[PDB]
Order: sequence, then C-alpha cells, then structure tokens
Amino acid sequence: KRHIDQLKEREYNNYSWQDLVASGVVEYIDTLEEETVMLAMTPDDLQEK
Amino acid sequence: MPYANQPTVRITELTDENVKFIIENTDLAVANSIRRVFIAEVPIIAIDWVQIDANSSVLHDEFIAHRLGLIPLISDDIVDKLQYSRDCTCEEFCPECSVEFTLDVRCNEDQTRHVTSRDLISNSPRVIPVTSRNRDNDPNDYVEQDDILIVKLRKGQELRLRAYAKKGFGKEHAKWNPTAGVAFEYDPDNALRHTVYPKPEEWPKSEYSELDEDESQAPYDPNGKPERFYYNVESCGSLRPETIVLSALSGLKKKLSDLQTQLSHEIQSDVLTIN
Amino acid sequence: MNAPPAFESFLLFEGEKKITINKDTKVPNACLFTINKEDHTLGNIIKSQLLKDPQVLFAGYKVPHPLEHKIIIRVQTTPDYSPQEAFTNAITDLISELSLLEERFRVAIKDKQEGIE
Amino acid sequence: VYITNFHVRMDTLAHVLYYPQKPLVTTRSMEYLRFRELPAGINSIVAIASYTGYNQEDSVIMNRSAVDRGFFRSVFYRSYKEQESKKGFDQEEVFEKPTRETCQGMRHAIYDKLDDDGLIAPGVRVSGDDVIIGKTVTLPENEDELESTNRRYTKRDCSTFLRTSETGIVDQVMVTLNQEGYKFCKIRVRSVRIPQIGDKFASRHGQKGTCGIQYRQEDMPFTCEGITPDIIINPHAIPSRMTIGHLIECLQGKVSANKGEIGDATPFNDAVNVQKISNLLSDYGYHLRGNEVLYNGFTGRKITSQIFIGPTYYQRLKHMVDDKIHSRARGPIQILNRQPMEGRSRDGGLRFGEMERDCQIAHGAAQFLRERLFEASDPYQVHVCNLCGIMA
Amino acid sequence: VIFNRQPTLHKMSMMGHRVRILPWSTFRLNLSVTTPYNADFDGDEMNLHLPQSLETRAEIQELAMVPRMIVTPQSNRPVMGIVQDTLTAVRKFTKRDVFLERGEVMNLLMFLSTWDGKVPQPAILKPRPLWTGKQIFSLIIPGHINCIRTHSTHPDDEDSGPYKHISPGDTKVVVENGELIMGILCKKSLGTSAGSLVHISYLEMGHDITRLFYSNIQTVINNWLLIEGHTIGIGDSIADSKTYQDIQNTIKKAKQDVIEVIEKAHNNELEPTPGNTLRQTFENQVNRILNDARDKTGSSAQKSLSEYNNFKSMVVSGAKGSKINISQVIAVVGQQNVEGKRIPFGFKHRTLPHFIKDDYGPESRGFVENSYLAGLTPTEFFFHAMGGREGLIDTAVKTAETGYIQRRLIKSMESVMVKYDATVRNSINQVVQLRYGEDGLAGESVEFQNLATLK
Amino acid sequence: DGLKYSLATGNWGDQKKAHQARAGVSQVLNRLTFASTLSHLRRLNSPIGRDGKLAKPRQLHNTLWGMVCPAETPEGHAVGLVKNLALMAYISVGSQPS
Amino acid sequence: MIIPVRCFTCGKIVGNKWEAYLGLLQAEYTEGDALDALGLKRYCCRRMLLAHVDLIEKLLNYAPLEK
Amino acid sequence: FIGKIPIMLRSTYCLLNGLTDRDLCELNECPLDPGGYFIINGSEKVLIA
Amino acid sequence: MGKRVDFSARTVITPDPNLSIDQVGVPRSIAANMTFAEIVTPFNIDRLQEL
Amino acid sequence: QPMIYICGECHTENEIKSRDPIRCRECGYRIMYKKRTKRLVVFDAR
Amino acid sequence: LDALPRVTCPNHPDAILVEDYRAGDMICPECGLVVGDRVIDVGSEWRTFSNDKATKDPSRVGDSQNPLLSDGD
Ligand SMILES: [Mg+2]
Ligand SMILES: [Mg+2]
Ligand SMILES: [Zn+2]
Ligand SMILES: [Zn+2]
Ligand SMILES: [Zn+2]
Ligand SMILES: [Zn+2]
Ligand SMILES: [Zn+2]
Repeated sequence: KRHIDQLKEREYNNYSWQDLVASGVVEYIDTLEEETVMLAMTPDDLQEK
Repeated sequence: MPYANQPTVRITELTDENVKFIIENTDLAVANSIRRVFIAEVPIIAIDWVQIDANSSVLHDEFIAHRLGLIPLISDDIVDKLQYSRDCTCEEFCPECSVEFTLDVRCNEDQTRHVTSRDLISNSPRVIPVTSRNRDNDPNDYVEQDDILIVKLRKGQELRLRAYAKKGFGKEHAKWNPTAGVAFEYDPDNALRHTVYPKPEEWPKSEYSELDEDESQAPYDPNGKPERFYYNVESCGSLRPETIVLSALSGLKKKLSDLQTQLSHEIQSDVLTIN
Repeated sequence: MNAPPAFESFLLFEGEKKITINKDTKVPNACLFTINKEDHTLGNIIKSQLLKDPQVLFAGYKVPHPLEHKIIIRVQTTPDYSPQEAFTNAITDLISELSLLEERFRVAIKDKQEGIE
Repeated sequence: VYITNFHVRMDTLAHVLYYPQKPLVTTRSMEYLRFRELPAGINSIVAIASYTGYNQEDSVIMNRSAVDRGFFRSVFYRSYKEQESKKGFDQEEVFEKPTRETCQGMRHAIYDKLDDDGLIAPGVRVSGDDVIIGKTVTLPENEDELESTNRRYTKRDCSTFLRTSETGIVDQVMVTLNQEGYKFCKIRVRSVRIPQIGDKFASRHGQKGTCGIQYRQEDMPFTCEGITPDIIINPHAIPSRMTIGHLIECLQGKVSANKGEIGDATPFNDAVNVQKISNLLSDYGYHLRGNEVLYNGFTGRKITSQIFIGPTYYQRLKHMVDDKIHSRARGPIQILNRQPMEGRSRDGGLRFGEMERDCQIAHGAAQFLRERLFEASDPYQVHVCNLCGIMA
Repeated sequence: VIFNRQPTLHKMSMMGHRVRILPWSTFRLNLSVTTPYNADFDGDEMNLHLPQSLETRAEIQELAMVPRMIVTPQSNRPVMGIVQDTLTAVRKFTKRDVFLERGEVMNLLMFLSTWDGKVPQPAILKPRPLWTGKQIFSLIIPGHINCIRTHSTHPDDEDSGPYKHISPGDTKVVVENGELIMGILCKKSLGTSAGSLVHISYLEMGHDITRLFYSNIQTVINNWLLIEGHTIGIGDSIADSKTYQDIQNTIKKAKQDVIEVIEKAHNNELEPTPGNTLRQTFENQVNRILNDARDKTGSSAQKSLSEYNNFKSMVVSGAKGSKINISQVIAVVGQQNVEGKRIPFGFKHRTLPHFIKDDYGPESRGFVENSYLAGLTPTEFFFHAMGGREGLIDTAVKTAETGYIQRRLIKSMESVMVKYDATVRNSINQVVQLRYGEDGLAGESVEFQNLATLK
Repeated sequence: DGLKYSLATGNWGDQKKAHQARAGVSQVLNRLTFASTLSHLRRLNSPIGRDGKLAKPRQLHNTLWGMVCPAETPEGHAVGLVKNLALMAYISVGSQPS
Repeated sequence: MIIPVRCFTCGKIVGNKWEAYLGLLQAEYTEGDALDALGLKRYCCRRMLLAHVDLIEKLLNYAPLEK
Repeated sequence: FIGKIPIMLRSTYCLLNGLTDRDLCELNECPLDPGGYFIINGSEKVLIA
Repeated sequence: MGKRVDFSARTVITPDPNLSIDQVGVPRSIAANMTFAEIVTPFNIDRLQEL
Repeated sequence: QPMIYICGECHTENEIKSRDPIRCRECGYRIMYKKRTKRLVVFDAR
Repeated sequence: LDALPRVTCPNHPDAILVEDYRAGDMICPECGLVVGDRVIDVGSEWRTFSNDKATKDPSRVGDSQNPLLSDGD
C-alpha cells in the first residue's frame, strides 16, 4: 500500500515507474526465463490458495 | 358515409414545448398516416443557400455550411404566406420566396470568441428571427444560451457569409423536421395481442397501462379492434406544437383534395371510359 | 455523383400523370390505379378507407420498389357498384373525417388553455 | 481524426469524420491508447431486427434522416503535387497557362479553370473535367529546320488533371521549392462523402458490412419517444458467428448511456457482467434483457416480436463505393500488344482470364467466347501467303 | 448482361441476367442468387460483361440465362433455394397456429404475381374470417406438383414415431395437387435438397414458372415477416437456474472423473487399449470423457430452450448456424485442440507458465469450462486463440492448392465432347466412351430412385 | 546518400546483389487513423519463403503469451507471419557482458 | 469537433447544452444530475452529449489560425 | 564532416524531445503524435522489427 | 488466352428483395457509359430517331 | 494583376506577381500558399 | 499514307483535331467523323506495373540511363 500511496502522490511529488522497479517489487522477465517461473494469475488465487 | 365514425380528441397536457393528446374512435392507418405527416409533410423555413465571403476559421467551409443549415428558425407567422421556390416566377431569389441572413464576425480579442445564433442577423424584418434570444423573458435562458456554437475563433480568424432560408418540408431533408420527437402508443394493456409476451411478468407498465392497477397483466379480448391512440408531439422550437398539428392536418387535406382533383381530371380529361 | 436530386422524391414530372386507371384482364369489376410520386402515407390510408366500406370485395396496395416512387392500388367491388365511385367516396369520406378531426382538435384547444399563442 | 494538426498537413490522401464520439462501453486499456482523444466511429442506435430484408446477409438498413443530420459524414483530401523539372540539356518544364495555339497537348478537358500562372487557387470547384495545374514541357527548341513553325511548335503539354476524385473543391494550394531547388507545389482538394448504399461500416466485434438501403425517419420502426434506430442489423449475423460480445455491448451500453457514466468492458473480471447488467437495466425501467416493443413505420401496427435495440459503437471504414465503381466502353490501348489498359486508374477494362474462359466453354456458348476473346478486346486482319505461312 | 465474379469455380458462377436501372452505384441483385455466386454483401464486388450483337444475346438467353441455371448437372439438385431470413420466415409462417385476418391476407395476395384472381375461402368461417398460414402459402405453389416427406426436420421420433398412430403429428410435410396439406417448411423442404419443392417445380412446371415461384415465395413470405418480426438479444442466450445448475454439476462430475483416471494412470495399472501405448490409452480415454461431457450438457441445453427462442428458430429452419453453437453459447465450450490433439506442451512439459509441470487435467491442457455467454477465463482465451489460428491458416492454404488442382484438371479434359453419333471423343478423335456416362442420359435430369426388386 | 537510399526504397545493403530476402524492411508509415500508426510502429515481421509454404511457423506458439498479440494478424496471404507485439511487452537494447 | 446541432437519432437540438454542462460538472460531480437538468431525457439525446469529445479546444491552440 | 545521418522523430537527438506541450503545439506539431519513424524525402517511413 | 475486355464494369453488390431471380439493378452512370449497337430497321426507326 | 500569395507565419501578402523567385519580403520563410479567389461560389445547406 | 500530320477529314480540310482521351477517339468539332487509331503516349500504357511488387519492378523493360548527359549508350 505505501507504494500505491506514492503513485497517487506522483501527481505532484517526484516519482517514477523506475522508482517502482528500484523497490524490487516488479521485474522484467524474458521468454526464456518465463519457461522456469511459477507464474500466478491473480493476487486472488495466490491468497485464497 | 354512414360508416365514418366521429373519432374524438382530448388534450391531456400542453407546454411551450410538448403537446400530449389522445385520439379516440378512429383507425390505426389514420393514426399512423397522421404521425407520418407530423414528420415529413409539415413545411418550415431553414437555411438553404450559403455563400461564404471569407472564412479563416479552423473548421472547413462545407462544415460551416452544414452546421449552419441545421439551426432552427421561427416560422409560424410567415411560413404560410411564403411561396415555394420552384413555383415562384423570379429568377434565383426574391423577398417574396426567401429570407436573407448575414453573419460577420472576427476575433480581434485575445480571448477565444464564439459564434452564435444571436450574431446571425435577418435582413428581413424581425418577424422571422433565429429561435433563441428575442422577445425573451424565458426561464429556459441559461448561461451563454447561444442556441448553437457555430464555431470558435482564436485571435485572428474571421467569418463572413450570406444565407438564404427557404420553405420546404421534412421529406426532402432532415433540417426541415418540425419535431423534436413523436411519441405514439396504442392499447397499453395489450388486450388485442398485437405483440405476444414470453413471460409477461418480465415487462414493466407504462403510464397509460394503469387501468387495472393490479398485476393480473393483460386480460384478453378477441372481439376488439384498435382504438384510442396516445400521442405526445414535441416541438423542436421552430414551430409551436399545436401549429404543427393544425398545419399537418390541413396539408394532409390539401394533398387529399388534390388527388381528388386529378382523379376528377381523369373523368374530365380523357373521359373515364377505360374501366 | 450517381445520386438523384432529393426533390425528385416528391416533385411531379411534366411528362407523367398523377393518376392512371387500367382495367383488369382476369376478373370483372376489378380495377388498377397507379399513383405516381406518392408513398405509404397516402396509400396505406386509402387502402383502409376502402376496407372500411361494406361493398368492397377486395382492396390493396403495393409500392413496387423503394427506389421508385409509385404505388398501385387494386380494388374489386360487387357486380353493381363501380370501383371509381368507391374511390371517389373513399377520399371524400376521408376528407370529411379529417376536417371533423381538425375542427374537434381546434375547439378542444379552444378550452381555457392559456398557452394557445 | 488521425492526428490533431492535420490541417497543416499535405498528406497525399486522408479521411476525417465530422463528429467522432468516444465509445460508451470502453476498455481500461483504451485510456493509454488515447483513443478518447482521437476516436474512430459513432455510437449508433442499432436494432437487431429482420424488417424488410434490405439488410439480409451482411448489409444494414441505415437511417437516412440521421445521415442528413450529419451522421458519419466525412471529409476527403487528396493532395496532388507537381514539380518543375529542369531535366537536363535542351528541354524545360514550365508552370504557365497552356494555350492550344502555343503547345502540343490539346486534351479535351477545360483549361479555363486555371489561373494565368498555370495553377488554380483555393475555393474554385473542380471535377474530372478540370485541369488543376498547367505544366508544359518545352522540348524541340527548334530542332526541325525551315518553317515547320505554324503554331504550338515550341513545347509539348503534360499538365496534370483529375482522374479519380472526379469532383470536389480545392482546399489549399502551396507553392515552394523542394530539395533540388526546383519550384514545387502541393495542391489539396476537399470532398465530402455522405454515407450511402455501398459504404462499408463495421462494429467493433469484427462484423463488417455494407449499407443496404436507407430509410427516412418516417419509415424506420419506432418506440416510446420513437427513438428510431440509426441502423438495423440482421439477426442472422449473430448465431453461426456467436459474436455474443456484440450483444452484451448494446446491453452494457444501454445501462451506460442511461445511468450517464461510460461503461467498463475490460475482458477479465468478477463483475458477473451478464446478470449484474440485466438487474441494473431493469431497476431503471426496461425489459431487463433489453427488448422493446417496436411498431412498424409503414402501417404503425406493433411488430409482434420484441426487438433488441440499443447503442453500439460503429465504424465507417475507408472503403467507399464511388471510388470503387468502374466501367469501360472503348478506351486507351497499350501498343505493346494493343489490347485494353490494365491501369484502372486510367480507365481500364476488367480481366477475363482462363477460368472465365473455361466456364463459357462449359456453357457451350462458343460465339460469345470468340467475342470476348477477340472482337471485343483485340481484332486484327493480316495477309498471309498461300504458298508459305509467313506474314512477310 | 453476363454477370460473373472471381474466383469462377464452376459454370453457375457466370450467368445471364436482364438489367434494371436504379439510383446509387452498386449492382443490386436478388438475394436468392447469393449461394450460386458464393457472394456476401460484406464488400464483395462482382463483374458484368455486355454482349454486343443479337447473335451472342440469343446464345446467352438460351444457354447461360439464370432461370435455366437452377438445377446443376454436378449433382442433379437445385443450385439455388430460399435462403436466410426468408427461409426462417417461412418456417415461422407455416406453423398451423398462424392466423390471418381479411386485411392482411389481401395485402399478401397483393404482393403475389401470378395470383389466380379469385380469393380463397378462409379455413375459419366463424366467428370471424381467418386464413391459416398454410392456406396462403398454398396459393404460391405453381400448378400442381407433389411430394411427401422432404422435411427430415428435427421433429418427432425418428425411426419409430410415424409408426405410432400417425397422430398426424403435423411435423411431416405433405403437398397434394398444388396445395400444402400439412407440415412445416424448412431448408429440407425449400433448400438445395435433392427433393425440395423447388427441385420438383423446375421439373413439373418448367423453368420460367419456377422463377415466378422463387419471386413469389419471397415477396409474400417477406412481407408477412415485416409485421411478425424477428430478432436475437441476450434473452435468446440465457437459460434458467436449474439447467445452469445441471450444467455445472455435469461438469463437476466429469472433472472429478478425469482426476480419477489420472489417479489410476499414475498408479501404473490402467491396462492399455489394443494397438496403443499407455499414454494413448489414457489420452483416448480422457478425450472420450470430455467429449461425452460436452455432448451431455449440449443435449441438456437444447432441451432447456423454450419454444420462443429465436436462436432455436434460426437453427431449426436451417437458415444459419446449428446445434453446436447453442452448445457453445448456452452450455460449455469444451476441449480445444490443435492438429487433432490437445494443446501441446510449449514450454518444458507445460502449456503456460500458469500451470504445474505435467498436468494432464482438462483445463490445464486446453478444455474451456465456460460458455461464450459467461466469458472465457484468461488461459482459456489463449488456448482458444490457438484454436482460432488453425482455421485461419487452413483457409489461406486451401485457396492456393485447390485453385491449382482445378486448373490442371480442366486443362486435360477440355477437348472431350459428345459427338453427333453420341460417342464421346477427344481432340484427335479417339473414343472415350461409346455412350456418354454409359447410358447417354443428361446429368441434370436424373433422380434418386428405389429399386423394388431388391425386396 | 547510402543511408538515405536504403531506408527510403526499403531494400537493403548492396542493392546490386543483396536484396533477395531482407526486402521490404522499411515502409511508409500507414496513417489512416491514430490506431493504425500505433499499431504500425509496434509491428514485427518474421521472414519466410513465399507463395505456398505450409508448416508451423504460422500457428500461435504458447510462448507468445504475454509477448505478441493473440489475435491480430493480417487476414491475408501472410497470416501469422507478420505479428504485432502485445501491449506491455518490451525489448532489450543490450550491453557489454564485461 | 464541436457538438452537433440536433441529435442524430431524433432531432432534439443539442449544441446549446454543451457550455451549460461543463459548468454543472465543475459545480457538481453528478453526471446523472447534470444531464437531467439540461433536459436530455431519452438516452439517444444523452449519448450525444455524454459521449462527445470536444477536439476543437486542442485544435484552436495552433498560432497560425492564419493558414 | 563525413555524412548525414537520418534522425528518427522525437528521439533524444531530434529537437522535438526537449520542448514542452505548449511549445510543441506552437511548432504545429501534434502533442499526441508518438514519433519513432524517420522522415525521408517528404514521406514518413517506419522500420519493421 | 486471358485478355482484358471492353464493355466491362465492376461495383459492389447490395441486396435487393424486389428484383426477380434474373434481374440486376445497374447504376445509372454505368448504364449511360456502356452502349449497344442496334441496327436501324424500318420499324424501330421512329424510336431510335427519338434516342 | 497581382497573384497575392500569403506567406506562412508573417500573415502578410507576398506581393509576388511575376516570374521572380518565391520568397516573402521581411519574413525568412520560403513556403507560400496561394490566397482565396474573390470569385463567388455557393454551398447548399442540404 | 504520308499526309497525316493529323489530317484526313473527308469533306473539309482540317482546322482542329481534339483528343478525347476517355473515349479513345479522335474528334473533329465542326462535323463528326472519328478517325482514330488511338494512343495516349504509349508511355502511360506499358505502365501496367502496379499491385504486384513495384518496389523492384519486374516489368521494367526500359531503363532510363540518363542519355541527355551523354550521347552513346
Ligand atoms: Mg463471401
Ligand atoms: Mg453468404
Ligand atoms: Zn421568388
Ligand atoms: Zn510466301
Ligand atoms: Zn435524440
Ligand atoms: Zn513571410
Ligand atoms: Zn471535320
């Protein structure tokens, strides 16, 4: 939630997608790596699980 | 003929815009044909020739010509004495078959200027102005009330043109519609089964369907025939609602009586002996 | 620009008659009327006034094509009354109901309504 | 509308709508496309009804009074460009007023529309009979000694005139010099295309179709306010094509236009979209699955089946009929083989290849077969020697 | 004029028409000629060529004129019949619950061409005159052709219902002396069928009278349809709660049954099927279960449809679409496949990274649990987009290959032809057959017949 | 002029000889709506034989998930060969491994 | 490019109600109420205004309103 | 000077990247136009991946 | 063997429920452009004289 | 007779009416844009 | 036939012979004859390379060479 609060604040406060990546909450994944990950469709499924 | 019924009228409600009424004891074909006249056959005045002197605006010329034709025009006092263009002896135009409008605007101001219906002036006497802002004391008057923003202009643009409005009727172009809309409804409880409802409980009841107030929904009667048609004619504003109805019926009378004269013309010229 | 001028939908041409009558070759006391430049508005109503009459054996109309302004009205009457007179009466009666409707509407407006003008 | 500043752009060919609207039912992905900023179609009131059959099989009955009130009207611009080439040793092209006394050309089209500099000015109406630019090509300088002068001797014509957009108005004319340093012009022509029988339209679900006829407001079928449909699409377009999404969109749209807030349509959620929409539409006051009691325009009687009506964003496409028509009686002949032209753009004639030949064979209409493949494209008479078959 | 289009795949692609000049710029042509030219008015343009003498005009009028092109010599059946809305509108009109009052009957009589001139007596005299739909259809039938059956409609109880009292059941269509006695007309009665009303008409009345029959059926049935109406909305796409429960329960049972077969397979004791590896035995078995699952709920949804489902009315006339579509919109879409097998393992042993390695379950390998109406879940959508390609690609290939196979074939046989002593010979005058087709009959004049003596 | 030339015609390299497969690589940017352009810039092309090939580089491999558009490919002769990049997908510019 | 005079589906004039609408939204976040006060009952007249995009405003901003 | 390299529109080396939305509108350029295509001899040309 | 022909025309097709099975509506402009050679006989001469 | 030729941005006539090269006095631009005709046309509001 | 620098009008010497490109015909205004074997500068006509790959032009049976700089190709 704090990251989302920064994105809403981004409307005037300095912030970027790059900051969001530097937090290490999001990553880039290519098709070769994508073969070995265990990727889940929605937070819903990953929690309800 | 003895089998012609006297129908009957009742006006439920009247406003500056709407006219809402019931016709009873008549035929559907009459109701439907009369609804069609309200659209197509009732004549009115709208811009028909646009001559563009100068146009520096960000809208192309034919676009200005389009918006401009479509704007509404009062006609009630004058739509009758005016004659049709093609019928008129004059070459091109004249005071007797058309009325002239002039528009001249330029943006000399730093703030964006709007071009509106009031800025359009009738060279013809103010018997036939644009719809909005004249004799006013109108509670419909809100903010700008320009009736139509013909275009917007930034500092430097200018617009000069001439227009000739003419009498014509809706069959020929939609700019000549004398109606905002035309409601038409008959047999609200679906007694006559002209439609067949699958699971009739799933349908709502109109303001005319209140009769049994109950939820019994549609009692059948096969010995019936369509009667008592409900109307709500709504004015575009360019011609007041009752005048639309009275002019429609007269025009229909004129069209019918004329067909009778040609049918008479068949018995007078080329004597009706063919059949 | 292969589109027709819009006035032609309703304006009569100088080389065409408003109405034409032709006899049927099959059955007696039938007749065929051709009405030029006139659509369902006139046609549908004249069909109904003819159906209202008790001596008409058959009445109908057809607009042959959407793109061609013209309708035909075929009528068949009993072996005593002529189809032309039935057509004459059908309009005249229709003129009478509409005049009475216009009269009744106008008087109905004459009710103490205060937005008549 | 394809970019904002189009007006100062001499794009060689363009189409813009008068009134674009953003769609009532939109995907969230569309915010990031800016498809709100520059949309491509109009929210039509559609009825999926059978009616008079002018909408059978991939056509539509479209409302004529709506096209009068400017429905889907568009403007068309073609920019023609012409160059004044110096072209080497002893020739020259010149922008000027061509006269039949002074140049080798004399093509039948009228030169009078031109200005005295050879190039028209904005606002004058043009057509396929008009010349837009008077270019001439001085060529022989005088390389035909002794009085082969007479007239029109100095220069050939090759000025450019309208084939295609065989009517319209000149939008803009621009004179400049390009990268060679030659005098260069672009002149732009504006035309306005009213949606007519033969224009191809498509809704958003991959159902394209041609406008089969148009009826005026009087004739459409109607209901309540008499909100007559701007289109009637055939019911048969749905079942074998199962474009159910198309059917939900009217329904989502009906709630969105009425409630007054642009509707969601993003593909994957738990918004129970069929039920939840049906319940909302009914609370407002309609049959919960959208059907309305319609009446026919011809006789006013009710139509016994209730008809599914409501809005759908539709597209008018770049395929419009007046550009696509074509025909030829006798025309230009290419002296490679001297049979009719293939460049339709230059009054071509359609092909009659081996398979069409094969059917005439299969009918057994030999006389018509020799006619299409001979007398009506390419007849010739040659004399041959009876001793030996050489045409020498 | 001779009208054509490309690709011209057979002799009926180019036929003679008479022109009639109209406003606006498209060739406007009869709706019924849509299936011989394989045309759609979704932007397909067609081509016209004009004859330039009386001699070619004579030759066209007699050989290649359209009305003569009705029954194709390829398979002695109609090349063209009553299609789309009219075909749906005919079914709906012929149901014997349809009644017409004096006013509408006269208008339909009015749209008919070759009408006798005499107005038929209404099948119901009192309390008020009414004509049944069959009755007005019966004016449209030319002269007096005859055919039983020629329906094979869904109706009744195939194989044993007609043998159960002949309680007329009204389904089966019977026409006698040019009057429709009973039954409902559909694509099997009116379509390109071997025994359709249209085929018999060509034979009995002659091609000109048959053309008037096509025009008549369409202007008149069509005109009715206008007052009656037709449509399809979300109301023709939903079923009740109970059916919806039954569908989910049928699927929940079948999925548990697949997990059950997977449990048996991992135990190593399944016992394979003949001529197959054990995976094939397994794959053949799960495929049988999922197909049976689709068909069970498919048969449940067709039952659950009400009488008034317009969607069922289009399917039954045979106008457009079919039973499987109802299955997919109302019920459950089912196993997708590509190259005749379930969705391949693209990644290491998996279809998508959203699943576990080696997961033979239905959903994980390409079964769509949903209907088009509820919407597809994200994986199902992509496995559905995969099922979408195989058909688009197949289309682009088949067009190239068949164009080539046809040209080569015509190019061989072109010079063969029946000579005036009726032996069939090619160009160098060699004999192909002593009699054409071994009997010397025409292909457009033959019919299917039963041989009594094989009793 | 060399860069000017190759980029304009759409050819590629030596012109005298090299132009057999890598032909059609530059194109005039289609501008019919706003979408055609965004879609055009975000297009990608697989090279292929031409005029009759039938195989597996035309169907929708599973690994395109999240990468290339499910459904969005020319309805014509080159079905499945010229593809369009999904909405979020991205491309590496690459750098020294050192 | 500016709201059309008269709604396509029926005819009720609608350009006049545009300037009024931007004022109401500035005052209240009630799109329902805004459309209601303007009198746009039936939804064809409503889609007209609700779905319009006023491109003209960005378009006017170029200086060269001179060519 | 060795030659002329075609710039691609609105990239870091094409002057449009630095200007703001009002400035870009002042240069008669669309603010929403995406760039990333070369301009050659009057024609806008895009390279296909 | 695959020649370009004269007297040829091409437009879009749209449906028309009123035509007979073998009629075709032809745009008026295409009908004006393409011609047929009638030969004058002492019967149609008055009709052709009008044309 | 003059051939006007308004120029870009300067918003003034280019005064060129002869064979001399096109270039607007004072203003540094060299694109022209031939001015509207005084000749009347007409437009129907249909 | 060497006296045809565009003259062959049977009844009267020529004054003008207009080219009606669209009909493929040569017309003589003050009467009405048609004299034509029509060509519209063979240079537009061979130009039937179009929808097929035109970037490479397989139809180019005629290179430009640019002779007006030189003389001898
Ligand atoms: Mg097709
Ligand atoms: Mg089809
Ligand atoms: Zn006058
Ligand atoms: Zn010899
Ligand atoms: Zn409205
Ligand atoms: Zn300047
Ligand atoms: Zn002469």
